[PDB]
Amino acid sequence: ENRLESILSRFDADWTASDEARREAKNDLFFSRVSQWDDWLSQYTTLQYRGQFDVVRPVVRKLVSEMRQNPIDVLYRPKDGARPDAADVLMGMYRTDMRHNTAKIAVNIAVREQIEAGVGAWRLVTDYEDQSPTSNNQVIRREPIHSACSHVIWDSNSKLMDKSDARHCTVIHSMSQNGWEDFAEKYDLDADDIPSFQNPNDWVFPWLTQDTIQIAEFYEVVEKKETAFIYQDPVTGEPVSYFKRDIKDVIDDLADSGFIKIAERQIKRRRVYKSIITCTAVLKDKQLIAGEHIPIVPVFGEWGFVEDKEVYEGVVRLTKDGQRLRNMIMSFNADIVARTPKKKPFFWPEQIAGFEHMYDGNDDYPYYLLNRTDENSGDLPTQPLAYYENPEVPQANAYMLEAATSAVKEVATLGVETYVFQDNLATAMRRDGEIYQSIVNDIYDVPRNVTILMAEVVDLATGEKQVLNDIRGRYECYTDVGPSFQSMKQQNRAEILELLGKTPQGTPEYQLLLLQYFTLLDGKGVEMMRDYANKQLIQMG
Amino acid sequence: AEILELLGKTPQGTPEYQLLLLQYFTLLDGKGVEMMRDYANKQLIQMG
Amino acid sequence: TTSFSIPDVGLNGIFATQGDISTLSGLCRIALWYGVNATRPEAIGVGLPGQTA
Amino acid sequence: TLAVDEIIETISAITPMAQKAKKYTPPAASMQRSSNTIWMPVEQESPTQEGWDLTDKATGLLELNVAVNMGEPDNDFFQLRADDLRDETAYRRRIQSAARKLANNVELKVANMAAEMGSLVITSPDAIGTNTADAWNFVADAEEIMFSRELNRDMGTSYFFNPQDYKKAGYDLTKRDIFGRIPEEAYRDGTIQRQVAGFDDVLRSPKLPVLTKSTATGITVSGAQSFKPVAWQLDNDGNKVNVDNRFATVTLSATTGMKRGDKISFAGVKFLGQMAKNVLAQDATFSVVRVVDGTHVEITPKPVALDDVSLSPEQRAYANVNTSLADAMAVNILNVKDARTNVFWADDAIRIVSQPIPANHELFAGMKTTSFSIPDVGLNGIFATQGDISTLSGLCRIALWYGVNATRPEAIGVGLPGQTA
Amino acid sequence: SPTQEGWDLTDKATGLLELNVAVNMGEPDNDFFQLRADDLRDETAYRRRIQSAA
Repeated sequence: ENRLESILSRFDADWTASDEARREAKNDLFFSRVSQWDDWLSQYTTLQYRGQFDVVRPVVRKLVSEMRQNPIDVLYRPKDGARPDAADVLMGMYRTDMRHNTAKIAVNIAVREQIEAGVGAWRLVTDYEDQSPTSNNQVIRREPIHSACSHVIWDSNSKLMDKSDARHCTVIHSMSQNGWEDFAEKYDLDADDIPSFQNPNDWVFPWLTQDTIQIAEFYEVVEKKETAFIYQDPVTGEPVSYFKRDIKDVIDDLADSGFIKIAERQIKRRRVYKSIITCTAVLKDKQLIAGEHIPIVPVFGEWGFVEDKEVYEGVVRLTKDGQRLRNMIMSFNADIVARTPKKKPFFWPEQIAGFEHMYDGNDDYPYYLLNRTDENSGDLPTQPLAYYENPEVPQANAYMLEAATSAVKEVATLGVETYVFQDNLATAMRRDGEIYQSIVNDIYDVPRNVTILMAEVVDLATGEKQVLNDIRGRYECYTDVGPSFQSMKQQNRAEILELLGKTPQGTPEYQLLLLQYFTLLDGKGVEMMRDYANKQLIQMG
Repeated sequence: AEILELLGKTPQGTPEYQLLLLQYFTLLDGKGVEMMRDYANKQLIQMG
Repeated sequence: TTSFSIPDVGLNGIFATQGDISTLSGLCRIALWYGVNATRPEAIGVGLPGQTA
Repeated sequence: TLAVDEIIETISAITPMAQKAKKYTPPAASMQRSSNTIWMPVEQESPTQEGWDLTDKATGLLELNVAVNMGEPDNDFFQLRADDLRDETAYRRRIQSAARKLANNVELKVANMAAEMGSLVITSPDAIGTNTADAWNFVADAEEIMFSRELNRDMGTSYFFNPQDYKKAGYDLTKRDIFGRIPEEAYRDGTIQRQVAGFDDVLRSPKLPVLTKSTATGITVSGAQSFKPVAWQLDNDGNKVNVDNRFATVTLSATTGMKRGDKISFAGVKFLGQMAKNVLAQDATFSVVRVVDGTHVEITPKPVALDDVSLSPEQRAYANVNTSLADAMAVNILNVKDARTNVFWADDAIRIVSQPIPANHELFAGMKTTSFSIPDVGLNGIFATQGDISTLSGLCRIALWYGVNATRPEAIGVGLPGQTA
Repeated sequence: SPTQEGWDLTDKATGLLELNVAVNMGEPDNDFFQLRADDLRDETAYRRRIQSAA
């Protein structure tokens, strides 16, 4: 019955379910980022040569560069029967608050972890800004998640790759003392009571200091029917506004402003609740956050289910056996070269007794002299001289080195190309666009376009706080994937150039060229050309 | 996609002009593509 | 075996669990492996009051 | 030498009683701290006076209760030698056989519990196939004794025959020298009917027990004993411990030849109307559930007597017997001959408490555990697998934890044909 | 399969036993007959003998 007991039951179930895949993913990350010689603190370990001769890392670098050369971003497009520019405002807002370094870095981190381990992820969060807000004195930013395989535990009963059917999800935060102080400061928690949770790491490297403080954030999605209030817009038409979004703030300010309630329907939607939990108590209970979706976007490589168990893989898991075999064989051969006697003659001491200074290595003599006689045996026994055999690498070692390297080269071929990995990234970006659209509808000031101009209908409460008023006719655009851009002007330039490259030299060619000069950026010479192009378009009507 | 496919097989004649104007008409909306689409719409309406 | 972070003191240990099917029982072991060394005992000190005969 | 893949199917069991009996799963943490027992209240019966002035005649309130608990897990622990063809094959047929065996064991325990804790006892002096419509007379006797005592048959009733007496009933139906619809069906198929003599379910059960005869003779009640319904009583520490209502320990002269499951009837006592307290003409039948000491037994219907003088009115409202034992009552034994039992009950008198074995927990690492579904019955247990390299043998276990309870032994019954001599 | 009750079941495991039955064939069932060439100018008796053999 306890909230903590229910939360911990769910977390324990998911943590136990996702155990094998997480362990393999952590091993792949360690293998491809720290050292291919695993098993630190093996009790039975002496000092022996352990060299790291790498063949998987150039492949991983090649794949990561290939994925980086072809960026993918969200592209909102108008729905069927919607107004032809139903997506311009949302696209502008997305480009505005997703142009920073943080969004790009989060996507890059997730992609690199997808290539190596098999799963990455990132997060979307909403912050308050007063200097450069996207809208409504707020911003939506994207944040990275490092080692998502162990730091994001998804609801077990989710059979979808993007995890859009997951009812809850827990994200584990590990912090040092100062990190915990800042965390408690930012969430208004008690910094004196040190928190604790499941440790998602492993003392697998001799890192001299490891982290000690753990918290968890538990997100849950509740889908229910809630009351909506149908009004009549003082300008024209009838809007629909959620009762919970203006439950106390402006319920009478609407009436004062001139909104008359027409009816009241029950509409089913989802709400997202966050809780800050340690292993002993719940610190924040059900803090409601903006949006309908869990704000975590996962990216996968090779993904599937085997027997009610989710498995994912990157590009490194299959090559590990061959790489480890090659490292071991090269270490054995290095030991052969180091600790093996060299090729030298075998002498009896009496054979060279007295001429011991001829074989030390100097070149002062034209030959070598040997003793011939012994007093008690008449003459020294005659036997051909022997030399210690030269060190040699065994045929087994040579064959195994060649075959292990060949196996690694044969199995470390993602795809034929990264088409499937780019498609999984595109799926993740589409889910990201869905989440961003929901959060925008929740917190941002979305203008409605009239065909009679954008009409932003909002009002302020008695506490000077402004409550946004978004109608229910909000999902006017769907999500596609297109080239990554920084601004709507850049996107328009790309579209005009694409049209230009395909239009033959006629009158639309002139139109498109003048349009490009119109949309071009500003200096002095380009300013002159843009003024001329505007004049020409206007004078051509 | 259908208009592009037709354009790819019709030679450069009056049907080619009609299909180019139609493809401009069926474009998404920004500002410049809005101008181009309005131009294509007016030309198609005027051409009867 | 999994990691198990001892708070308060900045240390980590091992949390290891095992199961027995012939009894349907289980064992848990929380182990901390550390050692205290006094590297500069000429710097360490001790103060003793009331040290009269 | 090696065999083909076609299994010679040899056995096929059916579990009607276990299928029919309801299943109950109380909360796990509460049961763990409660010692795997939980109490349920019994329907309240109220006293009633007649008169005008009732100074100092106000009664109190009483509400008895019963307890349901659990026994021990039923396992199928078995071993898997590494290097064995016979062990590599058939280790899935073994799992299937384990499932069927576990369901069979559940049904067997249900049937044994019903037979050995059924209070209502119907007896006959001769076999079923002797006279005409004798099987119908048996089922009707069960229904009439349940109706006269005003028991709660709201959620259904059931009568289970054994195969021999089912064949006797079918023979009695077909030998009629007539063929309508009931005889035609009992002739084509063996089925007599589904509803017979009032019961809304009349089945044939293949594994009803055999109630061996009781050698007890010449036993008498030793001292007058009055049984009083209570909801709790104080222990040595002053703590009030709950008192179970479906048992009563009684001292006799000597309990020799008695065992758990014999049906007795004291000479003189009679059933009541329960609700109206109208004396019946049928002798009260009890069932002994435990033989403790050499002079004590535990009988499942507590004989609360109507003529008792030491009973408060709120206790007398629960009376079920016309008079109390009186230090000389000869106790007759109703099972004077071996016979396989027929069992009738109200459908809400037997329940199956069930608990999980949380071996999925992280403390049980190294072993792999799945939910195991035994068929027919609606029971889930665990299926665990481990393995020790010391003996190089995987160990596979299947566990499932339940407890069969008779919450209302006054509704369960036992039919005993041919109880002569 | 067998069964056992309790929690502690150390050294109480059982092995596995799967049994077999054997199915085989026996003597072929035949029909012989010999005819001379002159006796097949009619063939009616030959055909009827084949049918009756079946």
